Amino acid sequence: SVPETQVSILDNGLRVASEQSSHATCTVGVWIDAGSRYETEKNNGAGYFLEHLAFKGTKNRPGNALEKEVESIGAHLNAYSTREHTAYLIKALSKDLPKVVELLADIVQNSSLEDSQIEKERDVILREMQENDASMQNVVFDYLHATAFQGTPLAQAVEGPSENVRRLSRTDLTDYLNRHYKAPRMVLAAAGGVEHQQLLDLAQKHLSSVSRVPCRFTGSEIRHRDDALPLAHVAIAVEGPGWANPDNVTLQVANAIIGLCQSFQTFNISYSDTGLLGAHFVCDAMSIDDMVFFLQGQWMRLCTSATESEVTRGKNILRNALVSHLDGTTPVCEDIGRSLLTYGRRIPLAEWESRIQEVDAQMLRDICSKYFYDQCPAVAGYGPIEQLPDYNRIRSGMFWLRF
Amino acid sequence: LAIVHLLFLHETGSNNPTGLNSDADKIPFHPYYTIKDILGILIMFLILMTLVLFFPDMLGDPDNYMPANPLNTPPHIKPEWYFLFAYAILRSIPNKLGGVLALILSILILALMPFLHTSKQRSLMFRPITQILYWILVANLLILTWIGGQPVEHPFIIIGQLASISYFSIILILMPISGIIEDKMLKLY
Ligand SMILES: CCCCCCCCCCCCCCCCCC(=O)OC[C@H](COP(=O)(O)OCCN)OC(=O)CCCCCCCCCCCCCCCCC
Ligand code: HEM
Repeated sequence: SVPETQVSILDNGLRVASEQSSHATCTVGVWIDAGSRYETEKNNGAGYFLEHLAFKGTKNRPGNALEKEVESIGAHLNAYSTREHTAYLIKALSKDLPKVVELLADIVQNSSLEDSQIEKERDVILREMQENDASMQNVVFDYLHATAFQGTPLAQAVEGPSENVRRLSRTDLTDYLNRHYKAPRMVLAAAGGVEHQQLLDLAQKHLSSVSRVPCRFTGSEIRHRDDALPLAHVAIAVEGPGWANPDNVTLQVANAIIGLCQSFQTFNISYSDTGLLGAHFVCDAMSIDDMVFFLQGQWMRLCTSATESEVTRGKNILRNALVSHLDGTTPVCEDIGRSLLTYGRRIPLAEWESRIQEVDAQMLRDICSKYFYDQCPAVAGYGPIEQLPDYNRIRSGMFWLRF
Repeated sequence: LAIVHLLFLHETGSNNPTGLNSDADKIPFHPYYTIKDILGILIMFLILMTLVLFFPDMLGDPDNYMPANPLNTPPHIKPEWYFLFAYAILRSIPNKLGGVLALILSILILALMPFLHTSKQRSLMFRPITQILYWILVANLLILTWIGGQPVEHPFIIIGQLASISYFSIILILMPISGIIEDKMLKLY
């Protein structure tokens, strides 16, 4: 009984997708297939710095008058950038649907990058990075990406190195903007109280101008030892399947089974036919090795001794999860934008439920043995990590002598 | 006693060839120094089995294959080769008692060794003069091993007497003085 997500396509290739609902406020966003993976180490912070500059005024709406408009209807303006996708989204009322779309049009095209602003946003970005190091789990996940995807464009961070940040100019930005903002790589997603025909007419009216035009995991280890920190963050991952491979669903159930360290989180990060599947835990130094041992045992148990009850529990946790999420308008629009960018279509919740209920214990331990057993992991540690075991002990913990 | 030897060591951990505090760089033993010990065991077994299966009497004495005759004395009496250095020293000292004592000291001088360390650096990796003195010590230890074999006659005796004098003077006198000189060269003393 969930309403279907209807997708149309303009000549430009900008797929305009919408999923109407009763709620009177909507989350209209633009999703662009452009991240740090498309950068070539000479413009490693171009997407981040453009994400900073995108709200500082356009040609038609110069400066803060633009954001005065998004204050005037009381709407909320957000943007984010990952290694593969960039999103500019607005939460607003339903009756303010046209102007919001027009605002989004300016943000993607006709944007103005002021040289004055460029210096101010450089100091913002530089400073934030200079303090970003504070967030450990971000440092650990960046270290994990770097050591797992050495030599590839997937190792480099979204923010880029301070070097590039300082060394960036309007023209470079202009390039990234004019290169990675093509209309066939763009989705206009709407969720909530929107009509699809009105949104399609608004996309035809504005946004109809957008121009139309080997990933490798390396089993490795990075250890940033700094003994003055009170807690240690350790992430261990193996290679993921990618977006389009359905056993992701089964792997999600495996994560739902795992769900000793103060904080233990499992992740399945997916990129275009690659990814990182693993666990991040933050712990006191004198516990670290025991955690690792614990964690590896659970993975091998999922490779060898999965039972039906924990599989049923993981399926229930996954169902609830995906359905708990996909609740508010934003979460949904976000799903529409990512689904049109990655799968090329919006997968409905009934298909997700079918793919969940076809998962049993035998195929779960088969897929877990395919992806976890006897695999070389990527390890990233930060903090008092002397008792964190080196690569032979972790690699030996990636299998059992008793199977 | 070897179990006590291992205990008195783990309290302090093993040393490294640079002689520095290796606390910043330590690794496990199971996968790194176990396969290394297994490889060393294999090489030692290779040398032991090529000593047993190919040259089983190159280190022993032929006269041990005769039965023990109390009436017949051999023309030349030796212990087995690893006692030779001591044998030389014993023979060198004219006095019987002196020989016995020196002999004992030969082994005991080692125990005395931790009180003779006068350098601010633990290892000899960065100490070339004491390296030269150490290899001269290994050299005249080999000389004393050879002399023991040689019979009692000129000039084997004199070498034995000198070699023993040089052995005790290098261990007792020359190495701490050299360590003081090496500390003076680094502007430490
Ligand atoms: C030494 C004079 C300077 C030599 C300079 C050589 C060139 C150095 C610059 C070019 C680089 C060449 C290669 C360098 C390798 C490393 C540096 C080096 O080897 O230095 C020379 C070496 C150590 O020199 P160092 O400790 O700094 O001071 C010399 C004190 N004589 O010292 C030596 O190499 C010479 C050591 C000679 C030892 C002779 C021992 C003879 C006695 C043996 C007795 C054995 C027992 C005999 C019987 C006893 C009982 C009777
Ligand atoms: C009965 C024969 C012996 C056995 C089985 C034995 C056993 C061992 C073992 C297992 C170690 C640790 C591994 C190593 O560092 O090589 C060791 C180290 C050591 N042994 Fe022995 N040992 C023996 C004889 C001796 C003797 C005669 C001495 C004294 C001259 C000695 C002094 C040491 C020292 C000083 C170390 C520390 C090594 C270092 O940190 O540099 N051992 N021994």
